[PDB]
Amino acid sequence: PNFSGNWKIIRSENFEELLKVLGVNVMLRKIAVAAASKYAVEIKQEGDTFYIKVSTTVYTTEINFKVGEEFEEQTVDGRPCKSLVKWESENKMVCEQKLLKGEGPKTSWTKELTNDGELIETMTADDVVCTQVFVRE
Ligand SMILES: *C/C=C(C)/C=C/C=C(C)/C=C/C1=C(C)CCCC1(C)C
Repeated sequence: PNFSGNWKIIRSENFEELLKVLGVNVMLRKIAVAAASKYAVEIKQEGDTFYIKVSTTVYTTEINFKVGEEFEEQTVDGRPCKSLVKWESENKMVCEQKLLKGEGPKTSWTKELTNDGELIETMTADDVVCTQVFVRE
């Protein structure tokens, strides 16, 4: 596969329900759903090394990892975590997270390249799954 590209969001489902699981109050959940409508992902893949830049209108973050080696990022609601990415198949990776301090719901994410040229990202908290679909810019 090659995940590299500038990806633009075309669909986003269940994001508000994910944030509710994470304890975000109602008004901020709605504002965040609106922000996710400008969600853009820039990926550069070199083998199993990934450089990913995730951004909205006012915020941008970089996530750099190599498949199979632990790294530190943050969960969706912003708590620091230790993460480990593995392949599930040729075109799908899955990341398990574990909080660096304290307790909280079990979180994870996936990225998948479909045969139709889409990028599907999922984010999970407990048993609520958010699905976001992107196309190349
Ligand atoms: C492989 C993809 C990864 C690691 C993406 C992570 C994305 C996020 C933590 C996104 C968070 C967002 C918010 C909390 C509010 C604004 C909209 C998002 C989706 C960018």
